[PDB]
Amino acid sequence: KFYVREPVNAKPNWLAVGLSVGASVFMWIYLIQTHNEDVLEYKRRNGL
Amino acid sequence: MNLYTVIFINILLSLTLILVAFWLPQMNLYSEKANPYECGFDPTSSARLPFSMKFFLVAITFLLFDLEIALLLPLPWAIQTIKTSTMMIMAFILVTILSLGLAYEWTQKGLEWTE
Amino acid sequence: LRYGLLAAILGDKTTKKLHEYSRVITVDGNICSGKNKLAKEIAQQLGMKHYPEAGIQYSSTTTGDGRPLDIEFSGSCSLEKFYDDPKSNDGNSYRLQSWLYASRLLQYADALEHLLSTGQGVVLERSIYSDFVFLEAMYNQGYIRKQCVDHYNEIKRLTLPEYLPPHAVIYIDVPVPEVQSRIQKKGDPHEMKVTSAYLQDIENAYKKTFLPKMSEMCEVLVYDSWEAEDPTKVVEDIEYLKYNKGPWLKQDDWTFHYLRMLVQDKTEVLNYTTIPVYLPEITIGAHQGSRIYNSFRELPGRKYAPGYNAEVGDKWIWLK
Amino acid sequence: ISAFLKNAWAKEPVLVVSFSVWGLAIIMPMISPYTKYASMINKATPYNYPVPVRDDGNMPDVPSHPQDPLGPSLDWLKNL
Amino acid sequence: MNPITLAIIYFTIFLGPVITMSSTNLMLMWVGLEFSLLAIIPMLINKKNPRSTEAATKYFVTQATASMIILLAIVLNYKQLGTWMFQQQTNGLILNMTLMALSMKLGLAPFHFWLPEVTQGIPLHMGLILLTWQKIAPLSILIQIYPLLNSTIILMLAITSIFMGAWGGLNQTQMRKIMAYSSIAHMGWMLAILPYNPSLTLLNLMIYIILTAPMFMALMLNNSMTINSISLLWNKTPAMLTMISLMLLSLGGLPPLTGFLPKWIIITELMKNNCLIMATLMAMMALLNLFFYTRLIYSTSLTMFPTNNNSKMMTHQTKTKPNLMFSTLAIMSTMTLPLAPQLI
Amino acid sequence: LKKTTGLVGLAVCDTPHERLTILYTKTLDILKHFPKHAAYRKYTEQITNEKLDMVKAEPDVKKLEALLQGGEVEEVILQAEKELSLARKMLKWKPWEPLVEEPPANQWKWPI
Amino acid sequence: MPSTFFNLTMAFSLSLLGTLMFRSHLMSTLLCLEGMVLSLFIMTSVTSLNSNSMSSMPIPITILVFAACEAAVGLALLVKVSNTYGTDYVQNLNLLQC
Repeated sequence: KFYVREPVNAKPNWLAVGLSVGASVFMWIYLIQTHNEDVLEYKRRNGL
Repeated sequence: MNLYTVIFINILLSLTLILVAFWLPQMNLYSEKANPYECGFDPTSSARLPFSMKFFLVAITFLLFDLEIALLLPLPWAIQTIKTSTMMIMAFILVTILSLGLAYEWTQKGLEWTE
Repeated sequence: LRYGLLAAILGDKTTKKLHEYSRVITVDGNICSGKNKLAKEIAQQLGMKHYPEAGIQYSSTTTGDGRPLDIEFSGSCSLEKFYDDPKSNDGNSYRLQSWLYASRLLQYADALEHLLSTGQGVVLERSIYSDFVFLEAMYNQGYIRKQCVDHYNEIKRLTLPEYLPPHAVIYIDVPVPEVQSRIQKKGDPHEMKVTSAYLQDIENAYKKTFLPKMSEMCEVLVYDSWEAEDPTKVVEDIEYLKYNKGPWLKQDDWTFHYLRMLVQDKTEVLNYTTIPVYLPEITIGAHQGSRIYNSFRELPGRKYAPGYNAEVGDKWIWLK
Repeated sequence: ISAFLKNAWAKEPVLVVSFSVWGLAIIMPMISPYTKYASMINKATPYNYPVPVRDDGNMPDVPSHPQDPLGPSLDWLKNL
Repeated sequence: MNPITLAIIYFTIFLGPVITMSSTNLMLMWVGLEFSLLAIIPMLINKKNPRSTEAATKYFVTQATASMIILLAIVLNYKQLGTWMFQQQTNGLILNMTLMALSMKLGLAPFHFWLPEVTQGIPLHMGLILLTWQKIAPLSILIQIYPLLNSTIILMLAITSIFMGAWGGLNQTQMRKIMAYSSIAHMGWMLAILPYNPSLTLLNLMIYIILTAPMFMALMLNNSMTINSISLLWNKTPAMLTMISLMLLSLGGLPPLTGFLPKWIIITELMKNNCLIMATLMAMMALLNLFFYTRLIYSTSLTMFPTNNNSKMMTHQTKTKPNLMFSTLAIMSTMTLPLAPQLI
Repeated sequence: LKKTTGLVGLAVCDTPHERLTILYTKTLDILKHFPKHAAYRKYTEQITNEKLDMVKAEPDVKKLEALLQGGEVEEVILQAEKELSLARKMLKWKPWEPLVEEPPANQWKWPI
Repeated sequence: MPSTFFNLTMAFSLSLLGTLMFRSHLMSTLLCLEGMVLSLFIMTSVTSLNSNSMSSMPIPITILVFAACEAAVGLALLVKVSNTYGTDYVQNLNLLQC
């Protein structure tokens, strides 16, 4: 309503927002799973 | 030896013809005769001035195509190989690459002479 | 998806959009000649977009809220002050002329972008090609200095050669006595102060430097006032103009692409108008510059990027 | 686009023939049934001496004489 | 350039150094060098103005001569050892010729004169490519033969490069020339530790690239090709002043910033190898660089030079140029000293 | 629509009637600025009015050409443009004025 | 073999000297580069033939391929220089001193 030329970023790029949030969630989930698996493997290799 | 002999004999025959041509005829020398030729009127400028080339791009393309011939010439020996599949794939790829280069120049108007 | 190499590859080619009336038509003439009416009628009849002559406030009107801004933000120049005291001492004359050239360059970028993006032609009143007549009149009348003229020429040399010229130029020739009479009839208290020598210098520039130069590359149409009236005749001339001249013939998709990329970034367009040549008439100075810059950034709808000003109603900021 | 292929044949036959021969050169080796013998003959051609192997009793398939039944046979080339 | 040409030239530019880095054959390393040299020239001469053509010709002549010297070394080694690779028994003169030719390609002093001019003559993004990507291929060959190089030759080249870069950067008002002389200085540092620990040469290369690419991006943001041009940043794009200051100080090598770590670790290794005099001279003369960076910081961030009236129209417009890469690389180049042990 | 004019360098117009009306109207408008007694004004107005009436009367291009007796409609358009430019030049030449100067006594006497 | 290789090395050195010391013509320097390439090609060919290393005979031809590409690029640059200045004199190519 305000800008004569409608701003290039008038609305969120919903594809970009969804992909970024999903990528962050996947990164965190994978990181935690990898940490747990690495701890388990380390203990198994070293005999607890 | 049989090749050096014949080449030297040809060179000597040509040189003897030149020597006869220059030392047989009666010669009368003067500036008007020895001046450069140009349809009966004196040249207005030296012939050593730059002489623009309108096919320079096609010349520098001819260089690369000549090297392509260099790469293609060993084919008679190449076809004598047990890896005929590899040799065929390579020959086809090389020829198609050459064709694509020629086609790209053609479309971009490199084969057209400059004006 | 902003325009780029990806968009050009996927489509959005200029040559595809260009049509018969995808032209650039520039109306020229001395002060008070009918340029506005002629351009409006040409645009309305041919379907092209009318671009009112770039002024001191073109940039402010084209960016942000669209409202005019304070002159401290819009150039610290005044046409009324120019007419009242042409030979000022704060360099209002050259400041105004350089600002107007920059505004005209920005408007020409906008017009070229519109034409190349949509294929619809544009009708402009004067342009960066004819802007120099006012500067030459100023210098001839002594309103500016040779250094100012050199600076203007340098910026023009840096900026103008990068854009295509107008397809057609339409010059309305009206003599200086009639220009003066029309100015008096309009009755602008400040414009009326213009001397006749200044108008004669503008006409001399138009007829000596502009028209012969533009005849080399564009299609030129010179009209008297009695022909400029009844704009339908001018449109009928344009409709049968044949363009077989100029740089517009040697362009192709991958030249329009790069011209569009240049003209699409308004920052790059004005990059060279701001070269650090320390001409007193144009140099600001750190204290005033910082004051004005902060005051400007404190304006509504100007603190942040266009889509990020919650004060003016922008929404969804946290997800943008 | 048979109409376009046709116009090309009418106005620029040389390029049509060039591309046709290009395609045929690519295709024929795959279709042909004699492509297998092209490398078999090259293998058959003996440019180097066939060095004999030392017999040890664990070599029932490699012959002992040039005229023995065992070993590779070139009758496939003799009647190709 | 149209898309086909852009693709086919950028692929060649990328492939040259990849072929050199992956090749086991000296001839194929040379082939990669030739790929780079041939593919970059059109991008240098793309704009087609007398300066562009001059820069392209200078680059071509210099780099072709250097490539021919390298090929001479390769061919002589082939003649000597019947192999396409330098061995422990390769001749000292062959290795010295290879080192000198590769230093000419890189731009190390005294083979440095061409570099600032070619950098001046080309657009900023091409300068970025030339000063970052094109250094990898010549350095890979040296890193492969680091047990064979001559310490005396390399240290003479290194100290000469440090001195000449430090003195050249002082006299320059041109940002591209300043970048070129910074490149010369950092390459001197990189080559100083090659005979001893090429891992530190790679570390210095990485930190130099991570600092230089953002500097060139910031320059490109407004085409600031001069000190006066960059001084108008406080009006045209104020937000970049802090990062520009920090990046310049890191390039200089002030301790707290990441750019310190290369110099510090290189001095440590040189001292371990008992290279006290050269290390001291290098670390001492690497302060002229801090001086002519602090001059830039004064002109850009710690003062306010006069501005133009037209820059208000600049202020009016909206800008979208800085990528996501600028912030990442600038932060990584300035605020990474705490993670020093991981880098080494 | 004519595929070609018979003349090299002369393209075929797709709006012959509109173009002819435009050019004839322009010629009449410019002639309005001539002095009333200018014989060029009078005669050119006669010719242009006749040709414009023919154009208005005849829609078909072939029969319009037959009426105009000027070859091809493209040639008629070319002649209209030439007439307009000539009118512009005459408006400055002012040839209706009295003889600029008489000849000498026997400048045109032949046989001498 | 030994004398031949010494002569080839000296010929390459002469070509390198001709390259390093300019003489007001870019074409002449390009020709000196070509001479260096020719000397190197002969050296590689002689070495391969003397060693009977048939598998290394591809390399001499690749040398020529890449030298020809470089020569073509150099000639294109010469065309550009001649367009810009009217001659191939290297004296003109000095705008980047400042």
